[PDB]
Order: sequence, then structure tokens, then C-alpha cells
Amino acid sequence: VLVTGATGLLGRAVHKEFQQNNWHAVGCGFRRARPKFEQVNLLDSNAVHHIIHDFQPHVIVHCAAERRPDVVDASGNLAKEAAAVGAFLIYISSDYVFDGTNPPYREEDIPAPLNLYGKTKLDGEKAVLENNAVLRIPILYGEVEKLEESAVTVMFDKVQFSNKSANMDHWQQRFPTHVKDVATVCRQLAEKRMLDPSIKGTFHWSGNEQMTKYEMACAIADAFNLPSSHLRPIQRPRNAQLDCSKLETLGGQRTPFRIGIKESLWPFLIDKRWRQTVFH
Amino acid sequence: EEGTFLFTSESVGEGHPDKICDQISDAVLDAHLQQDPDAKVACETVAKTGMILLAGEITSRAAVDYQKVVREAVKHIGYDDSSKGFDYKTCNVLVALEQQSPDIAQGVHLDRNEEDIGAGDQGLMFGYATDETEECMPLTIVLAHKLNAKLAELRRNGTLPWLRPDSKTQVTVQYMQDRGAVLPIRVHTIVISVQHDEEVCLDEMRDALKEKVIKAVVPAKYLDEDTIYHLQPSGRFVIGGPQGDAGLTGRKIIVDTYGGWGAHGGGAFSGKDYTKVDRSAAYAARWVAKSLVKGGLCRRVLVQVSYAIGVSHPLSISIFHYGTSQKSERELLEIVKKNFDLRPGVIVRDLDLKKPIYQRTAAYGHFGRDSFPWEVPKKLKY
Amino acid sequence: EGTFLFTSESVGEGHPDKICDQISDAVLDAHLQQDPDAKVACETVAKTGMILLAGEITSRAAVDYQKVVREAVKHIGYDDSSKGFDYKTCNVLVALEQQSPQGLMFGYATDETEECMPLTIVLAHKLNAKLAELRRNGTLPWLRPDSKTQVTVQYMQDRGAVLPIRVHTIVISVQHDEEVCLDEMRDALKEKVIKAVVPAKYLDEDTIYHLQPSGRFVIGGPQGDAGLTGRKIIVDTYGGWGAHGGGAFSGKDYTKVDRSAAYAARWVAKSLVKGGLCRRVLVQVSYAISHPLSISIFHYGTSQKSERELLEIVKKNFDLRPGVIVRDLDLKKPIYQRTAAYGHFGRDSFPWEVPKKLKY
Amino acid sequence: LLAGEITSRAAVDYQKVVREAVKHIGYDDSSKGFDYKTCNVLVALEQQSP
Ligand SMILES: C[S@@+](CC[C@H](N)C(=O)[O-])C[C@H]1O[C@@H](n2cnc3c(N)ncnc32)[C@H](O)[C@@H]1O
Ligand SMILES: [Mg+2]
Repeated sequence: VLVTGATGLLGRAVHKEFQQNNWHAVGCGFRRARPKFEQVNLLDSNAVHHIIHDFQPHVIVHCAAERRPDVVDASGNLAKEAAAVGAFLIYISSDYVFDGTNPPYREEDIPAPLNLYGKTKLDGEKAVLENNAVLRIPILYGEVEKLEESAVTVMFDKVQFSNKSANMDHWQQRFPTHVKDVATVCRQLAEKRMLDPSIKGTFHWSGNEQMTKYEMACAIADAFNLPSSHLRPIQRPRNAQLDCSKLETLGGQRTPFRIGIKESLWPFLIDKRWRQTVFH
Repeated sequence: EEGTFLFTSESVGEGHPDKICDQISDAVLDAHLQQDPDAKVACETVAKTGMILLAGEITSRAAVDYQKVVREAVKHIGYDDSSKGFDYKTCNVLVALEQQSPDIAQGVHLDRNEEDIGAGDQGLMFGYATDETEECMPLTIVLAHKLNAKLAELRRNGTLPWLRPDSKTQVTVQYMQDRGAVLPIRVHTIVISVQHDEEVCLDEMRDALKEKVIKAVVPAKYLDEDTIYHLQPSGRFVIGGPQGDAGLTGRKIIVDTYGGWGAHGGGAFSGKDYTKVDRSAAYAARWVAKSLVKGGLCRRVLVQVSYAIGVSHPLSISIFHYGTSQKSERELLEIVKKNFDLRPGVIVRDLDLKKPIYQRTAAYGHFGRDSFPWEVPKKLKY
Repeated sequence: EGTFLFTSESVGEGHPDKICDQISDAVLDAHLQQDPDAKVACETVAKTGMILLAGEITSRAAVDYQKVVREAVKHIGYDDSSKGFDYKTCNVLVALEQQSPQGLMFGYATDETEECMPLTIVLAHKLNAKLAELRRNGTLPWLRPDSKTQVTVQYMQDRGAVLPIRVHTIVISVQHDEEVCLDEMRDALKEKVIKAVVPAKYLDEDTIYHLQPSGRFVIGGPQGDAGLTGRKIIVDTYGGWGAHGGGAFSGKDYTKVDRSAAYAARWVAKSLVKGGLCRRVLVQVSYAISHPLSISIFHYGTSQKSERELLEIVKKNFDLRPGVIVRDLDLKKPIYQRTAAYGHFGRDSFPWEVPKKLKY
Repeated sequence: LLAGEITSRAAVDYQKVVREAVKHIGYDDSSKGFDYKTCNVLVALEQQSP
């Protein structure tokens, strides 16, 4: 039960989800991993080697961490030694692989992205797949420690401050997905594969709510009973919806956005932030 | 850097003279309670070279041998020989105890129903709670206490028979702010000084402290290679406790509570019965704070209450949740009003404050400890 | 509203613990006035007819402990047995051990009063002072030295700062003679003490008054309640506001960092507020086993500048090495006895209470 | 405990006098009932100096 990027929004969700429900879970990350997670750098080869060859993991989850641009990696190392011990790797990936024209993009569809973050995700999939899962996901939100941990949560300030108006992108259709919903999906693709092989090949998950930046902003405002009138609608895929078929075909989890984003963003309410000092 | 900050809390052993006094004071409270549950007790204690002085006011149907009680407590602490700087067998015990003032008695508890008895004093009191540990206490103060507790346990066990009772522990932790909550990262520094016999070499003690004390108490997660260890700094400490020093009841109020976190209203616990709200309301306030954290209404909370003498009800109640709750601070206040009744006449029953086990509270903190009634969270109905 | 209440208390000079603090610092003074480098840890204990002095002293001075003690008790007002205590006839016991030849500390300041102190404690302090003044006046001749006050203020949250709105509740208990009646006393405390100390704007018809709530306070001073040095540390400081690490002030000399660095930390905190750099602030100082290892500044979001920026501003205006602190604050001079009542902070007379103009 | 009235110019260390006398007498350990090293020494002498 090893989780990478366990200090990130996604990884903290994964580790939580396993450990509470009948697993001995152990996460890791480069930046500031201790005290809650055994510290490990991915690009340090002997470090990666030690903990895997020392822990005896049933399953591994490589989480691609941090968001916000919206404008490198060799993950092959992992698969070599992931499979070396009796366990299978789940490489998390992004909808920034398809062009965003013929939705809903299928598991077996052919990818065609553009520039930074586009194909740079495929090279990791190549490296993982060759030498022996690839669970793609859309834009993520969740219970963030800082607003910049999610491309959804950064907007919250702009939603609150009416005094200055801002413009939100209505161009790009997306499916904001609670990392916690992904956390369970990941627990389900592991809970079963150990019993029912041979579950691998490229996979797709996503929530069922279609939204744009502007609609997400107004969804957030209306969740907190706030004024949204100051919001203004106006190389990336137009709509790369993820055809969530295979894992849905088996039999996932879905948290309604208006409840999940409210649960996640209440601690960043202006009034609460003022109150968040060490001493009264 | 990130929102990182250092914070230190300290604790002391039973041999520290301030805590010797606290312990004695509570030993006299326990002695009185055993025969008179309604004993009025305000017993201050003073320790000095060769001397224990009891001073204060007690009204009790109990009959108590102050000599025995004082000397027996000094025995339990472990000062039994001139070589240790103090001996219960041969020390000076002086007693300056009078009756509680009638003017207070009439104005507080005379001819009144238990529920209507006024606070025994004016005062202000705080309760604090924090999800950074299972005990809902600051890690800094929890480690500080436990370290001293480990030392005396090992002393009594015979595993370290070169230890004496006086000890002081400081614990510094590197903390991260988290949306009003606080997160401990690592133990920055541990300082340990403890009294010892003349026979042992410095390097055996420092070895024992690290391997046999610190590692038994502090989780490996919090320790690392940059963690600074000052064990027995400046050598010496062969003599300790009251000898060449002076100590009093009520001079470790911060050590007794939250190691610098939360807040404090000045009032000292030891030597006082439940009608002294410095203690009873403070225990109550902690019970409230913890109940809110364990009940999931917040991650961190500070509670204030105040009282006037001869008045049953709190003059004021205040809740600060450090923006760690979805509910407003006024919502929490409202929840507190309908689940708690903080008159000393009612708290005594809720927390059972006539039992003679106050001497157990006189060291290693009054809060965050198993089997204390104020540590058992009340389920809230809202 | 988004309002809240907060309470702080104070005590008079005749309160037994505060007696003990005053003597402890009168002792200190008497030593320093003879010996600038005298080391002092003087505990004072008070109970019916007894002042016990205890602790450790390294000094070249020879002090008449009996004159020191009796003069303090005279000053405080305990000059007859009918008042429970008399400097003329009391017992002075000395157990001091003379010879001849690491820690958090907190400063706090708030712009809610001119004195940069929480309004709660400021009013509580001042209430006790009007009592002593009026007792010595002979305006209220039935007054006696032992007293306690408590102020609860209703506050507003305002962007990290705290905004006093009104005085919600006031408690005054004061020792009195056997002549005066209860109604007269209560009528006097409200009209002559409270209305002379609390600004009118904060007093309304819903303000609750617990005046002589005990009903009788004739027995008092050490007779009423044992007193000890160092048992009013929150009254000495911030009245539940800010923070406190645990050390008593009174009876220690400047070489005790519990005192001298605490005074400095306030000095800094009060400089920042009076420099308009922050509406309110708490200053932390970890000293290590030299300059202070770590310093945190919590400006409560009430400063346009960052914490690092405020730190730098602190570094180039303040020397916080114990040695330098005593020079800057003139701590070798023997007038600590004036600190031991009415709180150590919030009075212009003290070096640490005079804000240093900041150049940054 | 030392009690009584003294009028004099000397500055006596009552610590040393009391402790050194008790040492001479031979009370130096708790097993013996009394010890010059650890005993309380209380002074209520009322002294002046004309
Ligand atoms: C309530 S008293 C006594 C504390 C404890 N309850 C006892 O019996 O000793 C503590 C402080 O309150 C004040 N006080 C003493 N007697 C009082 C009385 N009869 N009425 C009101 N206040 C009093 C004095 O300032 C005293 O130091
Ligand atoms: Mg104490």
C-alpha cells in the first residue's frame, strides 16, 4: 500500500481512503513528507528501491501532483520495481492528451494534444505501459490546504471579492472531479485486481457534472449564497470529456459538486481566514 | 519560508520545589476530602532548605495530621536522605492554617442549595483543545510531561537507580499553521536536566536519557538527525529540590495547563476545593473545549468563562474556534449554553470534584490525561 | 452581530499576593540601590500577622529587611489590627540564603487603548487605583487596602483587530470597615469609582454591576487569604490576552530573563503599534542555550507588511541581547516596587512603555 | 530559629554561624536526626545600629 505524491491533494485523499478501510497504508513525497509520510524522492533511484524492497507493498499508486497552469519525468523506474514485487502500478494521467473535438473520448482512442503538459503525459504512459494501469482523470478539486492546490479552488478569492470584477473562461468544458471520488475508484481497482486479473490497459474516470470555469464560479457562489454578478463570461482541448466506460462497466463513486466544493472551500471564507491565527 | 513557527513548552518533575508544594497542597486537600467531602480548603505550601510551611485557610470536619501528610508526600516524591538535599524523616514542618473567613463563608456557601452556591471568588478561566494529538493537547506540553513521567517511573522501577526526583524538561517543536489548526512537524529541540547521585559518569546519563527515556516517549516520526539534544547541559545537578532553592504552590500554572498555548486567567489549582472556581471552572472549561474538538465541531478552540464571588452563574462565556469550524463562533456558544451548566454547584456533580485524587493532578499536567473526568468528552445535543 | 465578550481582572495593593509582590520588589530595590549587580530570587509569603521572606540572594549589600517590609506594609495601608494587619506589630521572618561574591517570552500590544493594552485589564487596573486614591484622599474613609476588580468588555471583530463597544459587566469587591452600610458602599463604587474611571460612552443602562457581591468584606488582607509572590502573573501582564510562558516578575533581578526579556518583548510590541506598522501584534522570542534564536511576529492580519518585513524592522531597531536590554531599559536602577501593583504594562512611566521611533 | 533584640554595627552571616556551630557539635547527617548542611535557619532578630 504505497502512495506517491501523498503530500499532494490527490495523494492525501488516496492514503486516507485505503488506511481507514482495512489497509496498512504508507504514503511518501519529496517536499515536506514527514511527520505523516516516509519521505522519498522519485528521481532518486536507490531511495525508491529501498522502501519498495523494504515495505512489501500489495499495491502502488503513482499520483501526478499539483495544478494551476493551464498554459521532465521518467516514471518507468517505478513499473520495473513495482512489478518486481507482487503488486501492480496505477499511473494517474490527464485528459490533456486528446484534442478535445470528438467527445466522449474513448479508452482506446488515439491521443493528439499540444505543447507543455500535452504529450508529456504520454511519455510517462509509454514508459509505464511498456515493461508493464493508466487511470486518466479530468481537472481535480478536493479538500485543499491551500487554494492553489486545485485549479478549481484558486477561483474562490475572485468569487468573494465583488469590489473588483473578474472574467471567467466559458470556453473550456470540464468535469470537476473530487479527488476523494478518485480515491475510492483507486481503492476499487486494487481491491478487485488482486482477485480478478488481468486488469490493465488505459482507463478513464470522471464525475458526471459538466461545467466551465464561469459555471464553477457561479456554482460556488450559489453554494455559499454569494453574489456572482461581478463575474464575466468570455492550445488546450475545447472539450475532452473522458468516456468513463470500463470501470463504470464493471461497477465508482460520485459526490455532487455543490456539496463537495462547499465542504472543501468553507475554511477559505474571508471571515474564517481572519480568525485563523495561532493566538486569539 | 512557509508559515512555520517554533514553540516550546516545559515540564518539571515531582522534585522541583514549586511542584513539591503543589503536590503537598493537594495531599492536604485529599486528606481533608477523605473525611469531609465538603471541606473548604485553600492550602498554600512553601518549600525551602529543610522546611515545608503550610499556610492558608481550611474549614473541615476532618481531623488531619499535617506532619504525617506532609512527610508522607515528601517520601512518595523520594527525598529521604541528606545526600539528596532533603529528608522527610528530619525536615522542618511548620503549620499556619486558620479557618476560612466567615465573610467568605456567608457570601459563598452558607444556607444555600448546592446548585445555588456562588463562585468562591471572582476570576476568569480558559479551556483549550487541539486535534494535533489524541489527548487534544499541544504536542510540546504532552512530550514535556511524559518525559518527566518516564524519568520518575524508571527511577522507581530501579532501571535507573542513580536518578533523584528533581527534573526539568523543555520541548520545542516546529509547527505549521493549517487553516486555523496547528500541525507539529518535528521536535526541534529537547532539553533534559535531572538530579542524580554522585557515582555516575556524565556520558552514561546522556546515553540513558536518549536511548532509555527520549526514544520511549517521543515518536520516531518527530525525531530526526537535525533534532538538537542538550542532555544534562552544564553537568552538575548532583544536589537538587528544595536545598539551596525556594518553591511555592501556584508557580507552575502554565506547566500545569497548556504549556503556553491557549490562554490562562492566572488562577492556580493545587490546594483548593471545588468552590474555588480557579480550579473547578478551569476543569469545566477544558471539558467544554475537548468536547467540541472530539465532537467534530472544530479542530482547535479556546473557551473563556468568568465569575463573580457569591454568584452561581458565569458572568460571561466566550468561544474562539480560530476559524476551524464551519459553524460561527456564536453558534458554538449557543451549543455550549444548552449542553453545559457551569455553576460550581453543578460542575462538582458533573466532574465529581469531591474525590480525594487531586494529588494525582499535581504533576505531569492537569489535562490530556486518562481517567480524569474533565478528559471524558460529553456527547452534545444540537 | 459578530460581537463577543472578554473579561480580565485586577487587584488592589492590599490583596495578599500583591502585597507579596511589592515586598519582593522592595527587597530587590533595597539591594540594587546599594549593589547594582545584586542577584535576587526573593519569594514573599503573607498570612495573618506574618511576612516571611524566602529565597536566594547574592549581594554585597546589607539590607535592613525589617524596615523594608514594614515600610511597604505601611505604604499599602495596613497600619492597624482593626484592619486585619499592622506593619507596627507584624512578624517578619527571614529565611533568605545570602552570599557575598532556554525559554519563550511574549510581548503584546493593541491599539484599542491609548496605553496600548486590552481595555479589559486597563479598566480593571484603573478601578483598583481610584479605590486606593480615594482611600488615601479620605474621600471614602471606610475603604481598606484589599480589593479586586473585574471588567467584561463587549468587543467587535474588525479585520484582525478588536473594537471595544461597551462595558458589559463590572465587578468590584473591596475590604471595608464595620461602620458603612451596603447601599452606601454600592452607591459610592458606581458613582465615585466606576463613573470616574470608565469613559461615559462605554457605560449604558444595560451595563451589569456586581458591587460588593460577597455582601461583607470586613475580614481581608493576609488575614482573609494567604498571599504569595508570583501568583498574579496574568494581572501583571495582559489579562488573558496575548500569551504567557510562565515566569513571575517580582523578586527577580534583571539577570533573570523571565523579567527583562518580557519587558523588552512588550517594548517591541508597543513600538510596532505606535509606529502604525500594525493595529495589534504578539511578539514571540525563543532564547537558546547570544541573540534570541527564533522570533515570530503575529500581526493578526492587521499589518500591510509581511511578518518577515516586520522582523527586519525589528532587527535594525532593537538589540535583544540580555546584556544590551538592561542598558537600553536602565534595569539596574532600583524602582521595581512601582511595577508590582497595577500591572507591569500600560503605564508611561516605564522605559519599556516609551515607544522607540523606528527607522526602516 | 533565632529570635531577640540586637543593637550593633556588625554584619553577621547568621547562615555560617548557625551552620558552623551545628557542624562542630557533630550534626552532619539525616541518619543522626539533624544536619548542618540541610537544616532550615530562620531569623527574626530585630536589629538596629546607632
Ligand atoms: C475569595 S478570597 C479567598 C480565597 C479562598 N476562597 C480562601 O478561602 O482563602 C481571595 C481574594 O478575594 C478577596 N476577598 C477576601 N475576602 C473576601 C470577602 N469576604 N468578600 C469578597 N472578596 C474577598 C481578597 O482579595 C482575597 O485575596
Ligand atoms: Mg507550583
